[PDB]
Amino acid sequence: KVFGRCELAAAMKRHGLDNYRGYSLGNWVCAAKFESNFNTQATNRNTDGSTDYGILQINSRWWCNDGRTPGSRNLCNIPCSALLSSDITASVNCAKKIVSDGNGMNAWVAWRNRCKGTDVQAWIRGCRL
Ligand code: NA
Repeated sequence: KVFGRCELAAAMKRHGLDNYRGYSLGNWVCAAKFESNFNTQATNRNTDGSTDYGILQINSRWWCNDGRTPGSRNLCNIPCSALLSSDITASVNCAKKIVSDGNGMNAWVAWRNRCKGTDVQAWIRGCRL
């Protein structure tokens, strides 16, 4: 599913992500636009052989099992394919674990390079929240 901007904000808000670990909703919507374009089905391969899955491009070296990333962990205890659902629950739940891990949202490269330090409240402007 390809979300609209406000539709995804609302979804993220309902799943408790606004101000999770001190990260406002705009930061999460901005991260999702630059990671996936707001596509749940987005997959990207990494040079190391791991793969990033879903709206928030979560990586199978640490976080999910895809059966084809040797030696990897599965901290979120989910198949990577479940990160591709139209229902974002599993992605949000796993992203709460990731941002908790010590580096905050800097775990998402496109957040650090394209969202950090910018006016991220623009990403939720206009929305009925
Ligand atoms: Na894995």
